[PDB]
Amino acid sequence: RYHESVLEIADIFDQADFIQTSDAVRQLRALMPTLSTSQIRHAIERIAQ
Amino acid sequence: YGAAVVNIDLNRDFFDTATGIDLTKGIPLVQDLLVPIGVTAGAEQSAEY
Amino acid sequence: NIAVAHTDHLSVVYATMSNFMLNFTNNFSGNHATFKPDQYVITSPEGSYKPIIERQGETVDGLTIIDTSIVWPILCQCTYPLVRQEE
Repeated sequence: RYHESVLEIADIFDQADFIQTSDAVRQLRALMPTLSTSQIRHAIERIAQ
Repeated sequence: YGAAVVNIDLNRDFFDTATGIDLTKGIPLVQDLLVPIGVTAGAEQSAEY
Repeated sequence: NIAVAHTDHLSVVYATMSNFMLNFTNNFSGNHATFKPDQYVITSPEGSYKPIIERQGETVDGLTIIDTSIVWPILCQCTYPLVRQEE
């Protein structure tokens, strides 16, 4: 009887100084399509460009 | 004395396309950013947003 | 940088492949200790004895020998299909 469910560190570390857990961003991430290092990184190139 | 509907956009004049934001449709919408990987021709919009 | 396409994309082609018509037999079971292949001997009362998986040095075909140096070009310099933002 296993529910192999991922635990959002955010949902086990309410220490605001270093883990934006703002309910508001609590959902922007849910909205996002599974990332990656390449994309997280690519946004940076683009957000910055 | 005619107006029909009065939405509350997001002041297009401030978020000029110098912020790469194509705001017409209703919502923001930058082009190349947190794009998903490995998907058909479209699919790059559920989150273009 | 690589697991993004590698675990997510190589993995599937692999699974689909685990089901190919011919790739029969068994290759593993995730356990390094214990798992030992199953042996098959074509035995015959008339004194025949030719096992299927016999060990006999490097053949001419060119498969027998495994070469681990292949890890680097795959790991360091080999572009991917879903890595740099192809379809």
